[PDB]
Amino acid sequence: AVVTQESALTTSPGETVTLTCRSSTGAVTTSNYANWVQEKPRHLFTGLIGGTNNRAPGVPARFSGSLIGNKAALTITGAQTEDEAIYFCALWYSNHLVFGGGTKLTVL
Amino acid sequence: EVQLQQSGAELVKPGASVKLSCKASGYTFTSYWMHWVKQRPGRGLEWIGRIDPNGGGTKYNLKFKSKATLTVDKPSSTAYMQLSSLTSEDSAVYYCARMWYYGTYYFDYWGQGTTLTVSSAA
Ligand SMILES: O=C1C(=O)c2cccc3cccc1c23
Repeated sequence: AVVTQESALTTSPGETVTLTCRSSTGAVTTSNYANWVQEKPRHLFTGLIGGTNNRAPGVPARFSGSLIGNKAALTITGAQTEDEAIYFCALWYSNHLVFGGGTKLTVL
Repeated sequence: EVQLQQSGAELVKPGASVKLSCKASGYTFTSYWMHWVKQRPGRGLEWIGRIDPNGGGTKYNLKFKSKATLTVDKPSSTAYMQLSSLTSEDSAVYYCARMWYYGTYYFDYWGQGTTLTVSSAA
C-alpha cells in the first residue's frame, strides 16, 4: 500500500488551500484514520490531525480534516506565513502505518 | 510542558547494534502510545512501529520487524528503540512521537530527533 500526496503547493496568505492524501488500494475511509503531521525547518515536527478529522490539542482551528472524494484532505482556512512547511499524511492499513511522500506548502 | 528528549548523535559501525532512548515527561507515560519514525533525505518519513507503555505491546512495519526492537522503562518514563545488524540503509534521523488512541488516533508531540550514521572504522 502506497500513500501519495501533492509534491508541492503554493498559496497566498489568507487564502484557503487543500492538501490531499491518496491510497493505492482504493478510496480512503475512516478506518484508515488519516493523520496529518507538519514539519517546519530544523526538523520540528508537530501532529495536527488524526482519525481523519480530530485535531490534537493546541493545533490551530484553521487546520481541519475530512474525506473529499476518494482521498483524505487537510484544509487550511486562512493560510499564515508560519504555515509554510512540509505536511505529511499517514494512513492506517489495519496493522501498520504508512506515510505519504509529503507536500511542501509555500506561502507567498 | 510535555517534552520528548531523544538521545544524542550516534556513530556506529556496520553490523553492530544501537539503542536509542526517548525520555518522556510532563504527562502520564503509560497513558499514551509511543511511535518511532525514520527520516532519510529524499525518502520522507517511514513508520518503524509503536509501543504501548502499558503492557509493552508492539506493532511493527513489516519491513522493520527484523531490524527494530521497541521497549519501555516505566520508572524512568523512557521508551527505547534498538536497531541491529546495522548497515548504511539505517543511517537516518529517528524520531519518537506520542499518540492519543481513545476514539481516534492522532500524533501530537514529537521529539527533536537523533541522528545515526553507520560508518566503517577506516
Ligand atoms: O488501531 C491502530 C493501531 O494499533 C495503531 C498504531 C500505530 C498507529 C495507528 C494509527 C491509527 C490507528 C491505529 C494505529
